[PDB]
Amino acid sequence: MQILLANPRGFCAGVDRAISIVENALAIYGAPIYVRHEVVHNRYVVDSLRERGAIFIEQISEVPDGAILIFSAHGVSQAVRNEAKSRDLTVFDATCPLVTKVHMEVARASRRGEESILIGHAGHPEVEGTMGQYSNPEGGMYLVESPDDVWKLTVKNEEKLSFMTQTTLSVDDTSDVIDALRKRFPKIVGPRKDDICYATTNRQEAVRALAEQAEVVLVVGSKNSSNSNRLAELAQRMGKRAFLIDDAKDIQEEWVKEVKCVGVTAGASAPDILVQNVVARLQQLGGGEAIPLEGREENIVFEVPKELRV
Ligand code: F3S
Repeated sequence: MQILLANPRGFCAGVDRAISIVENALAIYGAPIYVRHEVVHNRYVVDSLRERGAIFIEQISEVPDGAILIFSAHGVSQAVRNEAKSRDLTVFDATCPLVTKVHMEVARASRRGEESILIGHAGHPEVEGTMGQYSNPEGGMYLVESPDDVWKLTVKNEEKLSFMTQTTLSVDDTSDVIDALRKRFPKIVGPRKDDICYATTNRQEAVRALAEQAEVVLVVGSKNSSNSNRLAELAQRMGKRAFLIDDAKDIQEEWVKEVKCVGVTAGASAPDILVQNVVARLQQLGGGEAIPLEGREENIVFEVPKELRV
């Protein structure tokens, strides 16, 4: 049984930075370091930081005066950001720069009183944070998940309209939404394509390459990780058996079956130890040596703020 590894896979530049922000704050200030919601959507990473002294909280309310507070990679709304400002807290922001980039566009639209439409998934923290950059009653900020949502939408002035996207969306699905948007609203302004990040685009291209080769695809990642669910869905959609798994324990022999070729990838918040565990398990189920697939170069690094360098 052949074992293929997708490339690129696993940590993105934003996840690397967010984790180093927490790890360095712990090294500099000692435990506890308070983090608002999971720093990234991976339970292995979150468990490991919590063991080292990070306390993951829900509400700024729960953080005592004088503490160190960290915002997650997904970003926060202005309301949350202003609440922390009003408190006696030291805050470091681990929001990925490629999310902040979207936040800045939503803010510009807001000051102009022009309506904006965000393509994303309701309930996701990144969406709460991006929608929460808009604050002008004369304009409006609307969320759209699907092409139908686009045809349902009523807008005050379709001559002054723009859109933005969540970073971790299906590129193909998002294209379908954007098509509807530009047909339904011909004067809508946007990016050339979308706000889907390099890491998502690349990971979905790598899993498509993987899935054309493999009968079964295991994607390493947690259930609340949007980008990891998009990986599994992409492979599933090409008619392959895909499974989102947190670790090697989750692998069921029935999946490995009489499969001639199994592929493994990882979402942007999953550590590579976990894919190595998965390979070790697959080899004990008759897998051979792991063959890495060739991939697009990634060369982007985002640095920790200077106060947190170690
Ligand atoms: S928006 Fe940023 S945090 Fe990772 S998944 Fe994309 S590089």
